[PDB]
Amino acid sequence: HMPRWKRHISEQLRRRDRLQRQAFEEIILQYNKLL
Amino acid sequence: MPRWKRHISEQLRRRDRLQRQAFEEIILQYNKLL
Amino acid sequence: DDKDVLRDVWFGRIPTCFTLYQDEITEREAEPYYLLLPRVSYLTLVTDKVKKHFQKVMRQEDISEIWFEYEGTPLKWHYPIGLLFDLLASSSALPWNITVHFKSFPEKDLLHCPSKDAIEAHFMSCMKEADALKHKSQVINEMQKKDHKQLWMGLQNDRFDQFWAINRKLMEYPAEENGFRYIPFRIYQTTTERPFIQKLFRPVAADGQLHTLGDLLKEVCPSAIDKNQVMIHGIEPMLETPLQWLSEHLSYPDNFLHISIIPQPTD
Amino acid sequence: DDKDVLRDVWFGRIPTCFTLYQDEITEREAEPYYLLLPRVSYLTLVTDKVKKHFQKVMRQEDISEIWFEYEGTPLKWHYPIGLLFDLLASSSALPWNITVHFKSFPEKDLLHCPSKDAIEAHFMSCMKEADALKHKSQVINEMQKKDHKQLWMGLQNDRFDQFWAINRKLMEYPAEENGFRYIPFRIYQTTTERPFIQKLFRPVAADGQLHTLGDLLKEVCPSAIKNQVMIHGIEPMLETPLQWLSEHLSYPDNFLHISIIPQPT
Amino acid sequence: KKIDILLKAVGDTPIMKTKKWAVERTRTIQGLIDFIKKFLKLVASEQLFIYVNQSFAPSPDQEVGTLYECFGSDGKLVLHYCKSQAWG
Amino acid sequence: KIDILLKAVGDTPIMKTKKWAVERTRTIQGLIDFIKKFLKLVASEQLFIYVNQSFAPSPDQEVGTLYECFGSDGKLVLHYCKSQAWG
Ligand code: NA
Ligand code: NA
Repeated sequence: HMPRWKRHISEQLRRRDRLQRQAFEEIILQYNKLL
Repeated sequence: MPRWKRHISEQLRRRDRLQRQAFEEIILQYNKLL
Repeated sequence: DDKDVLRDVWFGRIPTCFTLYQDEITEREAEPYYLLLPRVSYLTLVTDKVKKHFQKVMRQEDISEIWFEYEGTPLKWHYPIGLLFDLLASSSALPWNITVHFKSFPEKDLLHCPSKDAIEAHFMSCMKEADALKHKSQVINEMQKKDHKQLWMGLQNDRFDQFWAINRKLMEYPAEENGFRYIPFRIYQTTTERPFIQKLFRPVAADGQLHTLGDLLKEVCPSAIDKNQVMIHGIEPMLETPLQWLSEHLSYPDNFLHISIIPQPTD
Repeated sequence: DDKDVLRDVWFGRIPTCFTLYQDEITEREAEPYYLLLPRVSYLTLVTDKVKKHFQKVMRQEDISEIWFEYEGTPLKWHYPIGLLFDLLASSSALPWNITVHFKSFPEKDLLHCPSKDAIEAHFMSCMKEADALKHKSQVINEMQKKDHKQLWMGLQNDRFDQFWAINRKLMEYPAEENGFRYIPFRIYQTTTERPFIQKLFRPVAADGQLHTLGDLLKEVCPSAIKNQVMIHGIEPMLETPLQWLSEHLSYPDNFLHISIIPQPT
Repeated sequence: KKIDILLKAVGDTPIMKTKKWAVERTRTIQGLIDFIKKFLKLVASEQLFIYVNQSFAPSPDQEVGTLYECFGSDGKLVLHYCKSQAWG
Repeated sequence: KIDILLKAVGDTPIMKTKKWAVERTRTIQGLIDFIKKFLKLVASEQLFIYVNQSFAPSPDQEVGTLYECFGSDGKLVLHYCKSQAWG
């Protein structure tokens, strides 16, 4: 059992990666192949 | 405007911004260089 | 006003990445095809450019009926696109990763889609079933054959005003009443065995009050109200939303209210 | 645990679309260039491929010191990429639309970046200033020159382990104590004259109790509790211990850059 | 946990001898179609359409129990079978 | 206003006036270019400024901010030098 504020931070960072990094990494990588 | 109707309009606009607007230009560009 | 909601629903787009299955035999490397899918339409109706794309890199002897899958789950072409995404991939990272196949069509998981006429037949069946619940089939079975085509052409050609010119007739009800006879809905849930829940439910209460989305769920799916998301067209409407209004403004073109019960996102 | 948080902060990326400014003298129209920018790093350190891209369409006489702007605002390169985005564009839709410029350098808005040695010096100036607040410079001064170089190479080469094999020493503190002397923080806000707020703040109180994020904010910027408190693209709870944040959610420069932005709609 | 199905014919299709059946609620339209084809001496390739309310043709993957609760009448679900598109 | 005392670390030309009263919003870079003139130093020549005799502050940093964090006795001591006195 980790504190609630620490659990919140971990989830928020993973939420962020999903909305930001993971949404664009593949398409950007694929776009640069055909550039 | 009822509370629940305002909620739906806002959510639909949020949905489009996240799902369509974010990808529209990049997909259009990728489709060109193919 | 309400018409703005109708447009927002109609023009719903899902960013999708089509990737050819690894074990398909290709003449050369196949590039993934990116596409904005219409939420309200069907996969086999809007993916001609996708089909043409991957067919370029395949011998004629190797091309078959095309079929799609998400994370091992064959996508039923007869479910609207928005429903499939909401139900299967809404909590995953965009874009929607659909794998394109040709060989080994899963007979036990998918109905074949042999032509676009098959699609139009399925779409008209859904409308007819919906209107049976709404007006005892009185509105749609009194339309001209010309109107049944305008509905279809409206859907196929992404023509909003053309579609609603006819569909608005199906969204009206007699003056003395305050809604449809029964509301056309389908409740989907992956954890459950049954494909979907569809029962009879009246939009107006005894004392003449409008039933809500919450009332409907309380009545036909109480288990979804304890933790779960109630997702319609990719958004989560307030439970207090009038069910009659929802049926009119958040139905798919098939006139059904397709509702997904999904777990809340982990992270 | 705590290490997974370090890795997630370190590997944070921001999808970005570089478009060439339309008034740049070019032989031909250039295509927009897409790139995943590292949050923890600097624009002039990670955009070599971008510079090469837009220079293919330009004469050697037309090129100069490159610079970037978002929505008219010149992007200060010495501010970490993640901070710049959280402060300026986190409200807008992805990807980040950055406009690439060459001609007409804004002398009064940005600091020139003549070399990658200029970036290293600035990075080291931030670390040494941080350790001055945390340990009276004691920890960072007792390192060999090779350790300073490794800290830099770790950031430049995007090597988490290489970087943290040295940076771990800068997060230590006396056993008798329960944190650093002062916490290195800079609070940024778009509607203020000052570039940022940086004041002396102790992580523990008289009781030996840990000050929270909220405690810091109530002290140095109470006009933020309608507004959003963002660090590394996330909004941590106000009850979060400041000492832990400093150890885990700081940028490689050992500073806790905090964005105060209006709540979107 | 079964429901009554009354099968009515729309020519020109072979007629069923036994028209009243007690069917599992989870049985689909297609499983019901294949059940009928064997009685009517119809092969797999030959199409057999099934209608509800003399109006629409439900999807072959649609369960009968659901169709009953929505479109049943007097304790039974009336289904018309035909070898062509009767109603559109 | 911030009271600033300037101290030299050789081999560096010495400022004739070492005690200055500057604005809070003035930058380190603004002071470097300020001092360079008095020392007869051109742009290409380098001049480092140090706080607490340990770190060379960022050139964008404001004098006032540095005072609140590292100031003592009602003033901010800055050491200047033509070479890297401290690392
Ligand atoms: Na995905
Ligand atoms: Na953008």
